[PDB]
Formats: sequence, C-alpha cells, structure tokens
Amino acid sequence: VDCSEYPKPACTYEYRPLCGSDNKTYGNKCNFCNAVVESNGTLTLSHFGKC
Amino acid sequence: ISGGDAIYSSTGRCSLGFNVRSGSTYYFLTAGHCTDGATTWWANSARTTVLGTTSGSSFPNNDYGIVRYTNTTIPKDGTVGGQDITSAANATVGMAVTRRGSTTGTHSGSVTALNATVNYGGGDVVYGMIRTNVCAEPGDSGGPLYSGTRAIGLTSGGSGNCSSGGTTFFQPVTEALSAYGVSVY
Repeated sequence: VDCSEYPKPACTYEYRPLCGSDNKTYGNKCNFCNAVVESNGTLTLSHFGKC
Repeated sequence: ISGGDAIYSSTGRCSLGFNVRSGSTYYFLTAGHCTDGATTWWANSARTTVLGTTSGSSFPNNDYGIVRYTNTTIPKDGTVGGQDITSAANATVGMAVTRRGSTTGTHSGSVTALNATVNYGGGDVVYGMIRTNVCAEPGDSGGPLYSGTRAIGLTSGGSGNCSSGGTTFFQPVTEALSAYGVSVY
C-alpha cells in the first residue's frame, strides 16, 4: 500500500483492516493513508489485517 | 438479519442497508462499492452462513448494489435493528436522521445538504449525495439511513469519525428502489 494519492477528502467505509506502526487497526486503506498524511509521513504499515 | 447488520463478501465486511422485495423475490440493498466485484455474501466472518449473490451493482457515479437472497431459512426482517421501516422518502435539508452500521452501531444527526458530489479519487466520483453530520467508520458502508419508519439512504463514505465527529454522505434510497423495481416492506 502506497499513499501518494493522499490525502483524500472522503473515504468509502468497507472494512478491510490494516495494522499501523502505532498499533492501531485502520479500517481500510483510505483511512490508513489519510492518517499517514496527517502524521506527516511518520506512521507506517506494520502488516495487513487487524493489529 | 436486518438493516445495519454485518455482511461479508470475499474481500471485506459491509453492512446491510435494507431488506427489499419484488413479487416473491427477496433482496437486500447495500453500497455499490461493496457489491463491486463481490459475488457471494455471507452472514458471518466464518463464511458459513450464506445470504445470497450480487444481482446488481452501480458504483462509481451512484453508490448502490443489490444482492439476491439464496438463503431460505434466514429471517429477513423489514427493519433496521428493531426499528420498523414502512416506507421510503426523499431527504430534505434539516431532516433528522439516524444511521446504523455494523461497526459503530446507531448514531443520529441531520441532513445538511442535498445533491453533493463526493470524490473518492482515481475516477471514483459519486453524484447526487445526501450530506449529513452523522459520523460513520469502516465497516459501516451500505447501512441504512432512516428517519422514523422512513428509509432514506445508504451509507457511502465521508470523513471524520464517531469520537471526534464527522460528515457522512449517503446514496438516496429512492433511487435504488426505482432502478431495481423493488420496494421496502
């Protein structure tokens, strides 16, 4: 997962979880990618699926 | 199973919007971004209880899909959780509405704008959307937006979250009923 097309003003809300480096489960890539942006690229992907 | 309950496809989890029918044929509505590319739908994460298979899907541009029930024993309630739904209506600015979804449950708020255009990127643009101040989060896609016993829309997407507050866009349900020739019950 590449968050270059981010940020995005809105995200759809299907659930396909990703696990961030902050130990938080992100509900989908769009949600994860806006968080990466918001963190100014500090947050990374730990692995796919729930944390 | 009723409006707001989880639904699982091969790829992820969404929420059931509304149970609908045409003649003796039962279907359910959900988001089109959920039905896009999904064939079979199940009631549980184990994929053990089958619900049915996608019969239609419209996304992007619109954001609705319909799945035809192939499970004969599952109860198909014409409600949203316990809430009876008896009819469908058009949203109006200032309308008080409630959403239900499989991740966050039930949250209320009001219609703030009509005919909104939401751009989810990469050519996924949807038009004609109801804007509200109700929050929603991943997993809630496709659940019902209703007002009393009236069906109003299907969760599509938005920003923010339930902790801090958010804006959620919904696809008008009337539009979906008319495209598939089905009705709520």
